[PDB]
Amino acid sequence: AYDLSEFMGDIVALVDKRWAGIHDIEHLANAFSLPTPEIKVRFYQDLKRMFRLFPLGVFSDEEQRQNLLQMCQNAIDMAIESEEEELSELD
Amino acid sequence: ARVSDVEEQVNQYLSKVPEQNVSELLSLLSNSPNISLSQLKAYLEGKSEEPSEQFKMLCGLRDALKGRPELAHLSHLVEQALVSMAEEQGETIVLGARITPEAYRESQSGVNPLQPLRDTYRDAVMGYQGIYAIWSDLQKRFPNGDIDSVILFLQKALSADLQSQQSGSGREKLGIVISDLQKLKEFGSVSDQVKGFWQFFS
Repeated sequence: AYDLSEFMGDIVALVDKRWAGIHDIEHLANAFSLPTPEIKVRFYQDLKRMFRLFPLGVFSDEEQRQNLLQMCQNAIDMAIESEEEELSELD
Repeated sequence: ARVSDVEEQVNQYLSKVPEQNVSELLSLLSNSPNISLSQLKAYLEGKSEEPSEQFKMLCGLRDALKGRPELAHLSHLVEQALVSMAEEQGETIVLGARITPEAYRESQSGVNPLQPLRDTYRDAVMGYQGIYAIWSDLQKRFPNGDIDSVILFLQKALSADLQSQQSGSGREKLGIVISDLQKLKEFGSVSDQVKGFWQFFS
């Protein structure tokens, strides 16, 4: 059970973090328990896009806004690589 | 002694909401003189959740017992109770008395109840834990209420606090709650986008 008010609370806490990092973003995704690597890549693309359209008011600093959007970007890159690794071997 | 102190602050605030079970508890207590302090305290907890109200009734009982010394003692307990509350709960009591008038008004509309209002103010002043904690507590307390109106209620109340406060850390800590509540208001503005995302991926 991942309530809407819970996810909004995770976002509030994420945007409140000074110098968030890549795991703080993956934490958000795990709460959704996404069943597939390509859906996870989508998640991070659509997340970054969402955060990037947020008004400047909700963030602490333009620097923390940029940091947060850079970590999203690193998360998308991580998710892509991970998608590739799963497809890199036949088994 | 410390009891007079807290009592002084309580009535200054709580005369504005004139709202006498003191009789009903007289007779209930007169019958069965064989009570512990922990029974008395639990009884009052049952009568009201709010510490300032429990405190208040005890001051009422201490008084109505001015005329009923019929070896009606274990009124000794009433003063033991009062001292426990003043020493252990003074600040909680005073904060609850202070916010009662405002909380009562806000509770009027049916939608935001009195006690979660009181509690919310009190926790913001006495053990604030950050913006995530206060958000989570708002949601837990007001799941069918108007959380926007709660935030407003809190901003008004904390801003008044700030007018009479001015020393240092109390003042800083009030400011931080206030800024956090300002941010929760900013975030409201993005609630439909967040829902859109949440709905796709959940």
